[PDB]
Amino acid sequence: MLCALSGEIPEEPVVSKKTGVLFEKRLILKYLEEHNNIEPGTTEELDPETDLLPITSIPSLLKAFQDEWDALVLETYTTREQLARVREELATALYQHDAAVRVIARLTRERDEAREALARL
Amino acid sequence: MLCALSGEIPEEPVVSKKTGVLFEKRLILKYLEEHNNIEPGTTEELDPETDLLPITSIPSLLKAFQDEWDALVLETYTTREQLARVREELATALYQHDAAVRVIARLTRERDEAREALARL
Repeated sequence: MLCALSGEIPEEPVVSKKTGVLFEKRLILKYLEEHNNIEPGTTEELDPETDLLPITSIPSLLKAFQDEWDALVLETYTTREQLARVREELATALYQHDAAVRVIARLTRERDEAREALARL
Repeated sequence: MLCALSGEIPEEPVVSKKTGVLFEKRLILKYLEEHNNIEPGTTEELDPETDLLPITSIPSLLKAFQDEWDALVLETYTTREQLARVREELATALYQHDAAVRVIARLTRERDEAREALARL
């Protein structure tokens, strides 16, 4: 009974129709605003096609809200940093693979030239 | 002027001493709790070594808090999904590069065998 987007208990839970995954209504709608498709599912989904489901000191409460906000901001930051680093590594690997493809082509051409010269006797 | 962890105007801004980067005090302290070093800097940072710097309607405010939380949660989700996908792509590139290196070795051996066979004639 956890939202697949937030990992929390939804207040207005909705289940997809093309998949069986549960979401918080406002979160999945704000996600479909840009993409209009399920998160892993490649197929797009219409808006009225998510089946709905039914079911301390104030300064300290503000402090708790602020602490959770800080945690979310730091998590976003660290995930973006890891993403940037792995993107750099992927670009380096692609560069090296392009170089390897060129040298493979050169070796194939040289090998075939030598084999054809050998077939000539 | 902007915090490097949150991209927001800090109310208690602190600049690092080992680097020249600005942070919100509570955010950088909560970051140093686990790691105890600056975000790009491998070197660790002491806690009293961050130089400090000197200087509506409630339902709508709760709605704004809710919208900001939704935005942060969707950003975290999308960033983690992109991170996983790029990690998969990097692993695929590494496997493909190992295959390319093996093919380079085999092609070099065949090319040299053919060239040596031609050197005999």
